[PDB]
Amino acid sequence: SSTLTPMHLRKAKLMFFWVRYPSSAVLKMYFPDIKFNKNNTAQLVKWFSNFREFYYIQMEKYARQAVTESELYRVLNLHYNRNNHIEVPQNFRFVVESTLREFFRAIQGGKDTEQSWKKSIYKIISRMDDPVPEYFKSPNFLEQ
DNA sequence: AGCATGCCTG
DNA sequence: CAGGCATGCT
Repeated sequence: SSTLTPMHLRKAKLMFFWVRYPSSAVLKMYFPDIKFNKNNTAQLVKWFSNFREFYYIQMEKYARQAVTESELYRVLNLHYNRNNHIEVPQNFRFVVESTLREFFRAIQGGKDTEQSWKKSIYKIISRMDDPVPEYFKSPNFLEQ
C-alpha cells in the first residue's frame, strides 16, 4: 500500500495517546504496510500536526475556563478513540495533567500575553512521548 | 529551486 | 483534516 487509508488514520489517532511528536523515522516503523515517499510521509506527519493542535486547543481551553473558576476526556477520547477501540493508556492521562498544569501556570501568571508563549509548553511536552506498543506494527492490528 | 516547519483557514 | 502561504535551510 502506498496510500494512507481511513484506517491508517483511525490508527494514527490512537498512537497519539503515546506520542505527540513522533519522528518520521518512527512513523514508518509503525506502518510497515505502507511504502512511504515524500507525500504520504508529509501527510502522515501533517496528521500529527493536526492531532496536536486540536489537543492543545482543548488544553488551553479547559485550562482557561478553570483559571476563571474530567469529562474533557469524553472530548479527547471521542476525538482520537471514537469507538473506544482501546483503553486510554495511563501515561496519556498524565501527559494531559502535565499539559494543563503548564497552561494554568502560564495563564494565571498572565505570561500568556507574550507572543508565542505556548512554545515553552510545547518544548516541555515534546519530551514526554512514550514508546508506542509493539502490536501496533502487527498487520492483524489494523483489522479489528 | 526542493523539501520541511509552522500558522491559520475553511 | 487538507489547503495555502510565509519562511528557513540547502
